[PDB]
Amino acid sequence: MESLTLQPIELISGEVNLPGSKSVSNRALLLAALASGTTRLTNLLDSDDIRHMLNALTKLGVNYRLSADKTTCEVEGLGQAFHTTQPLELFLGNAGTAMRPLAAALCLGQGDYVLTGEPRMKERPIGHLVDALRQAGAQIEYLEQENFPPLRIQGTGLQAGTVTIDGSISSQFLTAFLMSAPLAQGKVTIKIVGELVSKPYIDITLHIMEQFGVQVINHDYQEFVIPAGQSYVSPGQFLVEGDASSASYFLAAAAIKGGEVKVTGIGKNSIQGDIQFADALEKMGAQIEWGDDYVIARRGELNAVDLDFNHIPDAAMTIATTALFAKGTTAIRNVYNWRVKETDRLAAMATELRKVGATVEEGEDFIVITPPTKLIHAAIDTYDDHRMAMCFSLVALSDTPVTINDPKCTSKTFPDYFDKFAQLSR
Ligand SMILES: O=C(O)C1=C[C@@H](OP(=O)(O)O)[C@@H](O)[C@H](O)C1
Ligand SMILES: O=C(O)C[NH2+]CP(=O)(O)O
Ligand SMILES: [Cl-]
Ligand SMILES: [Cl-]
Ligand SMILES: [Cl-]
Ligand SMILES: [Cl-]
Ligand SMILES: [Mg+2]
Ligand SMILES: [Mg+2]
Ligand SMILES: [Mg+2]
Repeated sequence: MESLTLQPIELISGEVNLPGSKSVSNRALLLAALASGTTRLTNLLDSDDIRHMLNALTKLGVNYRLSADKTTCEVEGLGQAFHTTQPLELFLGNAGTAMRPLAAALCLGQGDYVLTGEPRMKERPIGHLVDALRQAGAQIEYLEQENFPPLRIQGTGLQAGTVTIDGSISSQFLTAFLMSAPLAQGKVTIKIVGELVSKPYIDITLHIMEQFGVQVINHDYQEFVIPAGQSYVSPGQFLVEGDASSASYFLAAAAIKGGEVKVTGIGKNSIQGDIQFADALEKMGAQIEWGDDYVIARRGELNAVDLDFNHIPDAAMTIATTALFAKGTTAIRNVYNWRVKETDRLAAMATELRKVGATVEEGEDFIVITPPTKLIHAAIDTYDDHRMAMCFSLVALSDTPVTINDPKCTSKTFPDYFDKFAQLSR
């Protein structure tokens, strides 16, 4: 076990050039592999989740070149589904954006695969996706527990026709099926049976699919039609947006202890839903300036809010620790799927927030946070969850230190987090 103790930080100010978006990166890499032509990606994220995708693509026979700095990557598209001739084991860490999309895509071609990862990934649901894939003819075996990885998949092709996807636990099941659908044997219709959470991530998927030359008919997020005969064609150059979830910590830091912070790589017209974290901060009293390729947060005040955060579940965690600095009791609602992510985040957040002095109601799908007058120095457990480390770093914006256990867990999406935070810490 390792730990990092951050002494109290008296002022936050500066600028951060954001790491690339994890969500965008993994979608673009998979579509680049399937597409015709070479995709020239820039601002790609270097993090564990991307590394696992890259490693899978290597095993799957994709030729690519990654720059020394790991942000520039040229991917030679296969122009078809994967075709492999020896059984492969794909270790996918705890990367949902690799596991879910690859579970679908590997059904399209020819080969034999075991999709696995870290212990926690074996405890994250995938049954809703498998059920839909099987409707379209897939051959998928649960190797351990029913409805969970690890999976054994044999390539079969996916049939034309109508399938049903439950959207209530993860949007990633729909994302995964959408991405594979153009390579099915004909027109695909996806009917949603179990209302959709994390809706903005579907918007990301559709947007990037269009960049790669594929049209999808979205009938009010309840039915999606993917017309027949389409193929992915590389857009050529592809710029990955900066990560809006990663930005949340620095915008919040300014809201708490600024000063002002400018983050670059996201702006008013970015596709990522998590830019909407800035709208929530603004409701708390931060001053927000929107640019085209930047967002600025400036200290104003911090008042508690009571909002539905289903649209921004990842950045919503940042509100939980920001709430420690707000006037009044904050409620973060409609975030059930916190429970099925890197850890059970509702349980973890409740435990750790109480350790720094907050009083907390942990609801089934919500959390209510009453800040302490005086923050307590605690050794925060991070649960193999990058965001627990990043959210709790903000505690040091008080007059009190915070100790972060296993600080390297930030590597899932943001290996250089602490250095960027330090840059701002005056
Ligand atoms: O599709 C995506 O890129 C993501 C979807 C979200 O998952 P859910 O749809 O399960 O909320 C989010 O938590 C994850 O970090 C990224
Ligand atoms: O990044 C996050 O906060 C949640 N990730 C879930 P995954 O991307 O592993 O499905
Ligand atoms: Cl920087
Ligand atoms: Cl309590
Ligand atoms: Cl409780
Ligand atoms: Cl402690
Ligand atoms: Mg289990
Ligand atoms: Mg109809
Ligand atoms: Mg205990």
